[PDB]
Amino acid sequence: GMSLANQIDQFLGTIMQFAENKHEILLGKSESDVKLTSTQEHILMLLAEQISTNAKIAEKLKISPAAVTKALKKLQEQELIKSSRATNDERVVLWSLTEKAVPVAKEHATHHEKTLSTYQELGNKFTDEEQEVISKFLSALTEEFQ
Amino acid sequence: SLANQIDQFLGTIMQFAENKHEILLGKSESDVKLTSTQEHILMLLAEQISTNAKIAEKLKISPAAVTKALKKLQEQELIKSSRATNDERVVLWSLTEKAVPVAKEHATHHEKTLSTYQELGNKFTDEEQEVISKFLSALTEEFQ
DNA sequence: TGTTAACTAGTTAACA
DNA sequence: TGTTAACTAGTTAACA
Ligand SMILES: [Zn+2]
Ligand SMILES: [Zn+2]
Repeated sequence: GMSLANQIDQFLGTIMQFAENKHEILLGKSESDVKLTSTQEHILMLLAEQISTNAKIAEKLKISPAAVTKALKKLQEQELIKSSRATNDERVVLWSLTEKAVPVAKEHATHHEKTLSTYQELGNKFTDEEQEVISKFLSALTEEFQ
Repeated sequence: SLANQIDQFLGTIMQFAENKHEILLGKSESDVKLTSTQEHILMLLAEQISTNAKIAEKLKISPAAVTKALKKLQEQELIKSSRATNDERVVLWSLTEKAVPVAKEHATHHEKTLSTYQELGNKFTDEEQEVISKFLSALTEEFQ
């Protein structure tokens, strides 16, 4: 049962489980003590980079604006982000981090890198020629999900 | 580079996934619409008469998720109860007739999705096929 | 074991 | 655009 097709399926199935019911894949658990949802972390990492609106965050994360609304209303209660109002001739509602939020931001940021580093640890382990064969595979499959 | 592509791959999936727990290419063709998880159950019962706690072991979900799914399935009259010959307390679920097509279908969708998986693997040569298939293996270790 | 209830993190739709 | 309300398919925990 070592078939290639079955080898793929079993590895899609394997990742579904590992992810549990979250929507992102990282290695190890969060440095902060079981603080927020991954999606709530990731949003804070985005806000550190650049402050934004509901619809922007929705697109970055490929989730609905209702989902973003709820995430933000939570992040707010944890006094982790502030709104801006539409007060001035601005009319835009902009959400930025709070002092309390930058530590966790860096926590999540780095946590994404470690995971990448590991992939990178897994990466160079093949020969350069072997690598570009992978890259052509990934690309073929990813297209099957489009 | 490369890792970025992996990641990107993983992330492409999380999206194709949504709330579903497995991954199938193309829309379900079932004459009746159920959650994939509901369909997969009917496929399961077609192999072996089974209890809640086993369906829950096979789907890796919780028994509460199973109770719910099973009540909805029962709501459309696709399954039926029966007790174990060993212990009469023990409740075993099996397909009604109206269910055999559907279970067939959801088996077919796994198949037609494996077919699609094969079409793609074949476009690489066996030289390239086992270098990749031991890449998958090398990756599944971070996940165990 | 498996049912409930209370909860979660997302969905669609309607609507200022 | 983005909040809210009604929904959904899972979760954990208590306990019938
Ligand atoms: Zn993230
Ligand atoms: Zn299935």
